[PDB]
Parts: sequence; structure tokens; C-alpha cells
Amino acid sequence: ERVSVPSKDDTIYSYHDSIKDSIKAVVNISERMERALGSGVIISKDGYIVTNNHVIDGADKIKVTIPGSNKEYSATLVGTDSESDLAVIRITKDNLPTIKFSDSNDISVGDLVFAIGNPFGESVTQGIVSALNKENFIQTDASINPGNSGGALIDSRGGLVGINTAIIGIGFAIPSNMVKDTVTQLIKTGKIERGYLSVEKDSPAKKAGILVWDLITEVNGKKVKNTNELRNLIGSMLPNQRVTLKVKERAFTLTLAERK
Repeated sequence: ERVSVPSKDDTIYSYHDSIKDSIKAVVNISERMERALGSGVIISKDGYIVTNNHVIDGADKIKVTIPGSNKEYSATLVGTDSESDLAVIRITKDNLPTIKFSDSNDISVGDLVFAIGNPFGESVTQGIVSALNKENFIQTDASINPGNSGGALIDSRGGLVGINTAIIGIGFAIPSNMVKDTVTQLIKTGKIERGYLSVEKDSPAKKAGILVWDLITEVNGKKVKNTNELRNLIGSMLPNQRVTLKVKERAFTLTLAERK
């Protein structure tokens, strides 16, 4: 019968101990005068900060508010891939709190996870990993709100499992591997390299081809029966690459993407 909880009045189940390590990693990236955009996680000890692209898009000037008193460190966009909905910011600042290895593969449905956001003011909302997809997504029931969005979703050891992403109960974060993958890609390459190509009009499928019949079943041998299940597939195939299968078929040499 029953089960557990801490029994005495000595202390009580404050995840605070495990959270506040990574809560320090979560920065506001702008309680009256809250025209703040949302949050971001300082990923680099040195200065780079992951966040959503939607947190930054449109913003003519980014001021990043840190967890060590409200000193708005100014930020330049390291890189913005909206398809991934991630974005990097640098602030010129010290050995800042880093993110962590949360292997997005290693996390599973029911992993205690905390969406830490900074919408000022640290803000942690707790839930569990609700779902895991591919497109590549953590659904979680830690209140993912735009204030929280771009901040960290973290497993109970404090490790970044996700970077929170606001949308539209169910809250989504971008897997700390898809973040790692694209955040490293963003520190390196300007944005996330991925190439272009029901169908429409542009070059690469015209610059090196001319797709007849409109619906392209497979993409380089891989079947695609789902509307924009190719926007991910063709997106994957790093621009400058060649793609196949046309639907009847033909092969293309594609090119770089765009500013959405």
C-alpha cells in the first residue's frame, strides 16, 4: 500500500537541487517592461546560446539577460535555421554556465524533464517526456510556453534533453541532439546547410531537371507518401548533393536554401 514522498518536515521534494544547475544555463533574450522574446540556453561555456529561431525572428536588436543579476548582454545571431526552429546567439561574456549532454536518443516517454525558461527571473515547468518523433520532437508535459520556449528542457540530472519550442496540454522541445547537431552546425556553418529542389516553381529541379507529373513518390530511392515528408528528406540532402527518383523518374543536382 501507499508508497513514497519524503516523510519528515526536514526538507521536501524540491527538484531545485538538480534543476538550478541548468536553470543558471537558461537565459532571457529580450516584471513590467517585459518585451522579452523568450528564452535561450547558454550552450558554450565561452558565449554561444541556443534558442528557437521563432524567439529571434523579426527582432531588430537582441539583449540577453543572464541568471547572474539582470545585466542585459547584447547578442549577435550566430545562425537561424527556422526549419529546425533553432538559433544561436553569442554574448561577449565569461565562462558562462554550459548546457549538457542529454542524449535525445537516451531519453524516453516518462523521463522526468523540466522546461526551464527565463521570461525576464528563472521559470521551470515540470513534466515528463510525453512523446518522441522521428519532425524530430520531444513532446513533453512540462508547460512549454513562449516564455519557456528556447530555454532548456532538462532530464532530472539537469541535462538538456530539449530546447523548448512554443507553438499554435502538450508541449514540444527540440531534442538535445538535434540541437547539438544544428547548434554545432550553426557555430560552424552560417546557417544549417540543407538543399532545395504536389510541386512548384524554382530552379534546382529546373536548373538541373524539369519535374513532370507533379508528385515525386520517392526521393533518391526513399518512398515519400506524406506531403512535406520530402521537405525533410530533401532538406536532409546537403545542398550541392544530387537527388534521384522523380515520378517514371529522373535525378537532380540541388542547391542551397533560403531566408524563410
